[PDB]
Amino acid sequence: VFHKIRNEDLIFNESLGQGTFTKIFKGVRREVGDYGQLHETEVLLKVLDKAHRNYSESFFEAASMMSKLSHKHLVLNYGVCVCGDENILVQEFVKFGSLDTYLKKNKNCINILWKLEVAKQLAAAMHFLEENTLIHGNVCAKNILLIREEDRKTGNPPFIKLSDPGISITVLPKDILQERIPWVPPECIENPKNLNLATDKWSFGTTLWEICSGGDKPLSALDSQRKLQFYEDRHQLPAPKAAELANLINNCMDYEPDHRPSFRAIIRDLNSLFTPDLVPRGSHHHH
Ligand SMILES: Nc1nc(Nc2ccc3c(c2)CC[C@@H](N2CCCC2)CC3)nn1-c1cc2c(nn1)-c1ccccc1CCC2
Repeated sequence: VFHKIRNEDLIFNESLGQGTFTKIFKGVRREVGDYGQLHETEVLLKVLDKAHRNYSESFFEAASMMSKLSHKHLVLNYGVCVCGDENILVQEFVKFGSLDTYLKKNKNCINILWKLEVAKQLAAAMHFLEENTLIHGNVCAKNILLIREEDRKTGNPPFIKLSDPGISITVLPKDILQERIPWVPPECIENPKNLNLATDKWSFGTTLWEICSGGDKPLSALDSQRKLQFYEDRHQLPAPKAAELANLINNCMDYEPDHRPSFRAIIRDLNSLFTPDLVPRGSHHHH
């Protein structure tokens, strides 16, 4: 049972963007808070598109996953609005918005440690889900939200959260799934109901690619037919210049689901990259 928030206690402000079958708005919620004090809080209002109301059950059940879990890297739910004929979730408003937009705007000022920190934080969230045997199913840079920017005055890192997964791929049309290549793994295009924990390891690889590519969208130049063919031909994404991160991307985007690495191993690989290696590559041989 979601906490029910009266529409009279919600003010809908600017559009903040859109997801699959959804639109998001910035809102203000009026509530009685701790100590009976009336407060106003910024909120995210996520509205299921009128043209997609048949997915309402999957829309709410996906958000309920994050009501049952509490973790510092997971977006908070506040409740649902009794907004008449509208299916509307009231969630935490993350100040700096989605990571894909942020990476694109700030691609000049983001260094490798920033990227490693964000990737390690996402891997920490995903290890928590893995340990709970829960499948997200929609890991992408758009669904990663930036709580706080890096503070170069102190060395403090950025801080991210992962959003709820939205409507499950298990109910989505094939045409939608094809457009979601290469986030949706190859085995889930024809049979999305076969998704498993290995699904999220593939998508994590794609998301790490996004992080390393300044918010480019992989394979955006390929139409749906050519995206399908990319999987038929067993291609990998183009390597970022950071070779060790290219290796991790590709290890996660293994066409064999059972060979994709655990999130514990992913975290280990990321952690190792924080320590500089000043020995020239290939020094085991003398010329
Ligand atoms: N929680 C949650 N806060 C937020 N803040 C947010 C979103 C957009 C902006 C801002 C904040 C302000 C910053 C602005 N910049 C621009 C440059 C300077 C300032 C950018 C605008 N966005 N956001 C969320 C976002 C999504 C899903 N969920 N939440 C989502 C999850 C699953 C399925 C579908 C969706 C819907 C779309 C993605």
